[PDB]
Amino acid sequence: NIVMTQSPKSMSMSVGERVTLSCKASEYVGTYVSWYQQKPEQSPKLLIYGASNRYTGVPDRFTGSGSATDFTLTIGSVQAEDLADYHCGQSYSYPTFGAGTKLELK
Amino acid sequence: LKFGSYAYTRAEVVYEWTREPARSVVVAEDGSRLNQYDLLGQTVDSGIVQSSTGEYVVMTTHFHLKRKIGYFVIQTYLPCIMTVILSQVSFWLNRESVPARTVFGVTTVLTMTTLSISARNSLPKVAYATAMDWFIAVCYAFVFSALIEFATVNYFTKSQPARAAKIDRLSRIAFPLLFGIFNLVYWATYLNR
Amino acid sequence: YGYTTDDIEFYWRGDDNAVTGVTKIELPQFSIVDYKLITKKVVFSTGSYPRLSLSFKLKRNIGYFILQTYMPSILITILSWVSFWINYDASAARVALGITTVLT
Amino acid sequence: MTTINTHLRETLPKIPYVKAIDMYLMGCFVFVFMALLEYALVNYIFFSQPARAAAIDRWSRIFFPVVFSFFNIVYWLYYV
Amino acid sequence: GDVTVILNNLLEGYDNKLRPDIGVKPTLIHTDMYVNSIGPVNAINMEYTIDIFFAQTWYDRRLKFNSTIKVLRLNSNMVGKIWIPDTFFRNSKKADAHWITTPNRMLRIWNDGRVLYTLRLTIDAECQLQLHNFPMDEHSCPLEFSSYGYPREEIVYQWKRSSVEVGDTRSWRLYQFSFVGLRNTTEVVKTTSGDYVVMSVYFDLSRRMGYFTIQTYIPCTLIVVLSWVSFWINKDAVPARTSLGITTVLTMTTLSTIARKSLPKVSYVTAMDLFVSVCFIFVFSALVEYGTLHYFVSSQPARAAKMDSYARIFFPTAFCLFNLVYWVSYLYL
Ligand SMILES: *[C@@H]1O[C@H](CO)[C@@H](O[C@@H]2O[C@H](CO)[C@@H](O[C@@H]3O[C@H](CO[C@H]4O[C@H](CO[C@H]5O[C@H](CO)[C@@H](O)[C@H](O)[C@@H]5O[C@H]5O[C@H](CO)[C@@H](O)[C@H](O)[C@@H]5O)[C@@H](O)[C@H](O[C@H]5O[C@H](CO)[C@@H](O)[C@H](O)[C@@H]5O)[C@@H]4O)[C@@H](O)[C@H](O[C@H]4O[C@H](CO)[C@@H](O)[C@H](O)[C@@H]4O[C@H]4O[C@H](CO)[C@@H](O)[C@H](O)[C@@H]4O[C@H]4O[C@H](CO)[C@@H](O)[C@H](O)[C@@H]4O)[C@@H]3O)[C@H](O)[C@H]2NC(C)=O)[C@H](O)[C@H]1NC(C)=O
Ligand SMILES: *[C@@H]1O[C@H](CO)[C@@H](O[C@@H]2O[C@H](CO)[C@@H](O[C@@H]3O[C@H](CO)[C@@H](O)[C@H](O)[C@@H]3O)[C@H](O)[C@H]2NC(C)=O)[C@H](O)[C@H]1NC(C)=O
Ligand SMILES: *[C@@H]1O[C@H](CO)[C@@H](O[C@@H]2O[C@H](CO)[C@@H](O)[C@H](O)[C@H]2NC(C)=O)[C@H](O)[C@H]1NC(C)=O
Ligand SMILES: Cc1ccc(-c2nc3ccc(C)cn3c2CC(=O)N(C)C)cc1
Ligand SMILES: Cc1ccc(-c2nc3ccc(C)cn3c2CC(=O)N(C)C)cc1
Repeated sequence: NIVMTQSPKSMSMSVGERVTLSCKASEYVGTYVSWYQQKPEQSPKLLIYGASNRYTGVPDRFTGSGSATDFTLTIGSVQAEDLADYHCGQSYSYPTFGAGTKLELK
Repeated sequence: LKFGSYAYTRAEVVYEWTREPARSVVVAEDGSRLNQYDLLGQTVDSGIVQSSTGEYVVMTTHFHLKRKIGYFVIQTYLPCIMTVILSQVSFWLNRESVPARTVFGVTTVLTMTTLSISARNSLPKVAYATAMDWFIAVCYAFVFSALIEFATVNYFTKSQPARAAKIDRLSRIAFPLLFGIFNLVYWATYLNR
Repeated sequence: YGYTTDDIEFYWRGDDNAVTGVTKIELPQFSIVDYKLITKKVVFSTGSYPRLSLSFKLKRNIGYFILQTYMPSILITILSWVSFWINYDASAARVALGITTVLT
Repeated sequence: MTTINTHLRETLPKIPYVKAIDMYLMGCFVFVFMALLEYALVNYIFFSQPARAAAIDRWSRIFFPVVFSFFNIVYWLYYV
Repeated sequence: GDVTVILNNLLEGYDNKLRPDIGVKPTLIHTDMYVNSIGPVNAINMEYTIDIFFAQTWYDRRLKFNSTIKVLRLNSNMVGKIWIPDTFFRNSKKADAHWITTPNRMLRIWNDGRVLYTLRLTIDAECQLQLHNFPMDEHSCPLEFSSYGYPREEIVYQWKRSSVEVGDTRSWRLYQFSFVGLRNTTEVVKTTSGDYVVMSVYFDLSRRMGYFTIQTYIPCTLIVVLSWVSFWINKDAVPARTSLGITTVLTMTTLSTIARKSLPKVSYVTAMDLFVSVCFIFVFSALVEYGTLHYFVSSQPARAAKMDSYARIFFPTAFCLFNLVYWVSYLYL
């Protein structure tokens, strides 16, 4: 059972600048870490499949990276639409998701 | 174990694991023809190969092997330690038995050379120096230092016999303790790795 | 193989410059003294067939072997003579030297 | 002993564990090494009372064949 | 399908026995090469292994097609249907393509009839090593290739600026050699069947002296010093000195025999042989020194002691001097 520790648990960073979400895995999950976006009261939407691959119709500000256990998601410039909960999950083994981190503007 | 498609790029043929990647490469429990290695486990990954002809999907599998040391212990390290001790025992020998001590030293040094040359052939002809190479070198240095010590004793004897006795008695305990310290340091710095 | 001299005949195309590159050949241990091209017919119980033969004369380069084998031999049998210059009173040295030369 | 072991080693593959022929070879090398140590010991006490050195030599003269025979019996009974 | 129709039309009335523009002009073939790995360089057989991805591009007027599909990307199934150049490697002892899981061949055909044909090859190319200066020798030896049956009037090969590219070079099998660099070449060679455009790629390899250092240079030096240790031994114990000298000589001889075996049996002397022979001469000279001392002590011991002390103070200096001379001489040239 791979446990995906996702930090920080929340963010209130200002709009327009860089956002960095870092997801860490207890064991080796080669590149099967995915990033899902969950706007309030709505199903999650896939953003990053594998490590550092973007899904169809995703803003180009989103980009991920990570090799063995340290994976991160970067947003070039926040937008009003990016105010959502982000979850990192691994699919190297039976799926397990991270705690999910909330993004806030202020 | 990397594999993928020849002549079809990511835009045409893509590879994926049939089931969960962690469970997609299965090793038969009884199937292991390794003699000097232990298979700790396997790891899989999927990636891309950047080529002048295009971008190709490559599926990777890594088999983690840890070398077993029993054979190398028996064939190199225990013989080397035994040769070192065989050189050491000459100190307890009589000073007046100059031929005896000379025979011990020369035979031990020849024995260290033959072990060195026989141990180097087993592994490939790599340029760098391996851990076994350092162990062999240090054991060779110890035996050669024992030879130098005997030479110094024979040089002093009949001129300053008290000095010869002092140096021989000091060596009798300096050499074994230094060898033990080196052995502990080497085994700690390599095994705990 | 299957065709006798009533069906096939072999010859060297040029008969002198039919085999080329022998001069450019290099061997670690041999030197090609010369080569010859022969034409003939060999008879078997099944019939007579055309045979061509290409033969090389190879001479061994002695230089390697001298130092590799003879020199240790020449020395060992020279040192074996050192026992003569030592006084016969000292048995151990002379006996060891001779017998170890024999072992070598 | 070293050369016999080297000839044996060349034929066989690299295996971690210890074989019966390997056990016999360690036993025999131990015996040879112990004989050498015994000689060194008698030489050490040579300047001291030679009677003790002679007694040690006499003890060895009879014990070493006996101990080797017992070791052979044990080894050959274990593996058969 | 549309591609099925196109491929059926291309092969209809197609003679793969005849090269493109057979009676018109030489077929110009552009060749690239990706050096995946340069395998071991074993001098005993005087060869070296290399794994490459060979690519060849030429134009086939018969393969022109008009359709929205701009390139026909095909597997090895078509390789044997169209005409393929008969490129072969002239200095290959033995080479084979790869066949697992299927033939490692690719074929791409464009609208204008251009054909790209790549395949994976491992070649045991043979190149003569001049083992003078070994193990300080540097070598730069080729991988030549040409058309087997088509002279320059019918097939011409041509390189590209970025034709030859190399892999990472860290996973390569070169242990005693280092890859300095490569250069390419083209020329015409006269052959019994005509003149052929011969294309060459030279791989410059520099030897690593680190391994052979450990193997032979350190052991010989330390056996020489072992021989030295005889001089400080007392003059009285004749068996001691004789045993030391003979043991050094035997170890030196066996070390020389084994060390040479690492090298192909060549009739010329190598830099490695010279150092070994010098050390062997040094140990023999130590034996002769003790023998002369033994003969001269009976006549008078004072001269024997004087010359023994002189030898003790000299021999290390002589060995150091000869080491310096040898090393500088064989590093400069
Ligand atoms: C003295 O006797 C010797 C012994 O007989 C003799 O050697 C033999 O020579 C013949 C002819 O030269 C060789 O046959 C050729 O082999 C080529 C491949 O060579 C390599 O592989 C074979 C092994 O073959 C198996 O694996 C290959 C690899 O994929 C497959 O292609 C084969 O189908 C076969 O697979 C079977 O076997 C597997 C395991 O055994 C099974 O798991 C599998 O399920 C299959 O049952 C090796 O033997 C070769 O090794 C030898 O050669 C090398 C040479 O360097 C030596 O170094 C080495 O030491 C060995 O000696 C080698 O590794 C084939 O490509 C070739 O077939 C093509 O060409 C012929 C001629 O035109 C066609 O008839 C044929 O149909 C093939 O063309 C089709 O395929 C190509 C793709 O390759 C297409 O591009 C082409 O367009 C065409 O496609 C069309 O047809 C297809 C039907 O096939 C169809 O599907 C398509 O859709 C399309 O319509 C030929 O068979 C034979 O291997 C030699 N054997 C040995 C032991 O040497 C020697 O020459 C004699 N000497 C003299 C002087 O006479
Ligand atoms: C290597 O060995 C071969 C075979 O023994 C040698 O070939 C021999 O060459 C001689 C001279 O060319 C042949 O003699 C000829 O015999 C015919 C028979 O009619 C005669 O008419 C000629 O006047 C001549 O005397 C001999 O037959 C031939 N041997 C065989 C078996 O055919 C060869 O010379 C040797 N050396 C080299 C460098 O090849
Ligand atoms: C490989 O071959 C190509 C083509 O023959 C060489 O390309 C030349 O590179 C030089 C740069 O040194 C240019 O000045 C020439 O104009 C190039 N020629 C062409 C036709 O483009 C290349 O130098 C070769 N690489 C080697 C020898 O290492
Ligand atoms: C001149 C040339 C250059 C490259 C190729 C080539 N074609 C492919 C197809 C697939 C795969 C995985 C690797 N290929 C390579 C080699 C490569 O680029 N590697 C190893 C990084 C062929 C000919
Ligand atoms: C299975 C085996 C048995 C013996 C050896 C061996 N070879 C040597 C050569 C030289 C010297 C000094 C000691 N040697 C020993 C000693 C040894 O290993 N013992 C005592 C367990 C190696 C492997």
